[PDB]
Amino acid sequence: GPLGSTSLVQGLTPPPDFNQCLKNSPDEKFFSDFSNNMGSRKNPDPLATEEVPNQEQIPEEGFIHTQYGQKPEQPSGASAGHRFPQGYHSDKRRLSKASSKARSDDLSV
Repeated sequence: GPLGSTSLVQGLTPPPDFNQCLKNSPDEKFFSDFSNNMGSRKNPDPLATEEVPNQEQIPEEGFIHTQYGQKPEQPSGASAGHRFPQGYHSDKRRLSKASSKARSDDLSV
C-alpha cells in the first residue's frame, strides 16, 4: 500500500545475519589465521634454557677431589688382572674394627 509501494525492503531472511552489515571482514583476526593459537606463548624458549651457568656442564672449575674415586666405574667385581677369588690369600689381617666373629651371617646383619 502507501509508504511501501515501490520501495520494498525485505530484511529478515534467516540465512544471512544482516547485523554484521555485510562488510565481509576478510580477516580482522590480527593473527591473519597464521595459527591464531601461536601468539599465546607458553615455552618457545626465548633464550636457550634460562641461566646457563657453566654453559655445557663444566664441573672442572678446579675442585677435583676424587678422594672417593669412582671415575672408571667397573661395576663387575674389583680389579681386572691379578684378582682375588683366584686364591684369596690376604696376609694383611691388621685391620680391626670389623666384628668378623659373627660373619657367619645368621640373621644379625
